[PDB]
Amino acid sequence: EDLRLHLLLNTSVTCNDGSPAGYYLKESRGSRRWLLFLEGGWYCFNRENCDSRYDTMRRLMSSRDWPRTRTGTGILSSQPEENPYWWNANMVFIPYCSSDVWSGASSKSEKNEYAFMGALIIQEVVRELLGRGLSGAKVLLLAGSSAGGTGVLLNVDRVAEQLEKLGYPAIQVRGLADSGWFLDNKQYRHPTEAIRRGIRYWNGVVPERCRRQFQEGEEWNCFFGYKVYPTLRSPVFVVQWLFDEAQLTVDNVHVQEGLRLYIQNLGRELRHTLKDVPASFAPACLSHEIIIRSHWTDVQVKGTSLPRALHCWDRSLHTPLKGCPVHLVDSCPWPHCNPSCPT
Ligand SMILES: O=c1[nH]nc2ccc(Sc3ccc(Cl)c(Cl)c3)nn12
Repeated sequence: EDLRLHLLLNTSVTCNDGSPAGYYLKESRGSRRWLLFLEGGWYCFNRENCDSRYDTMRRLMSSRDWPRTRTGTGILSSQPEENPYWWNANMVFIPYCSSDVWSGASSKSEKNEYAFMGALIIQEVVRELLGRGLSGAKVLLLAGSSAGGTGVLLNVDRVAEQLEKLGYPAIQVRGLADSGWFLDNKQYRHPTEAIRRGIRYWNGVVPERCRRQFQEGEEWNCFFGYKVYPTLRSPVFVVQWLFDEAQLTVDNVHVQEGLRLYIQNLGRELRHTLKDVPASFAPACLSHEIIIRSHWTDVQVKGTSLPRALHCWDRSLHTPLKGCPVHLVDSCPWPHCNPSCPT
């Protein structure tokens, strides 16, 4: 239980119910690497939907019951055996308590039952960390899984801009988006409406260049990785299972020819969206498993693990590298055609 909770000193930056947001921190003095990880957990998009989430998913909406510590696992582990990539980094876990895919900038008020402050939570965590050693960082890697992976795409450039404006131009801000790269595709049997409604409910914010492309009312487009990614300036590494379980759930896939063709086309479409993403890791697996898994080291694409690919990405950011690839997308067309897929 090695990351310690800090509730935000600015108590106006709040979780959904007005309780303070916060972050869990394990410092590694001497390391100039900082990993800020955004937790996932879907979202809620209206009063009634959020009320239900408050009853049975309250930790995603409130800090009142948070534990004082959390153990870092996977990419947040400090043990080299568990985390070959960044075991010596300063570790930050930012709990998801805003239910807004990290996009919100609205307070609880006379007219708002809930606060949706995800974008402000990230900014305030960054600001408070600067006084705790982040001012000396060389790399700030903003990582996240699921809704937190989409949150990386929505926020990485805003963090880069925030640090520049605060006077820290030497800190290199980068993103790692895990399991947050979705397709606005046709369902197999019959989400974009929910995001469209959520955005209005949350006063949700999207990256400026993407906003300017899609214009008013169409900001939901920027929640889809393949549309927002090309607009981003910060280096972003994309991790995405080709057959992500949450993608299949929203596609209402739970094998006959029609479903076989559907699943094969989904993998082909996902692979196509990653062709021009030079730092990516996309195994041909059906999984919801994420990079804070203790066994995240086990999967390989073309013989290269994700910790290796991330290390090669670090080297690339110091012309492709001999034996150290960064673009790793499976080409085989069916779940678990990669033998290293999670069981
Ligand atoms: O936290 C988890 N686990 N699985 C999922 C799936 C989607 C989401 S939020 C989201 C993100 C992007 C898009 Cl384009 C849309 Cl429509 C919704 N969060 N999430």
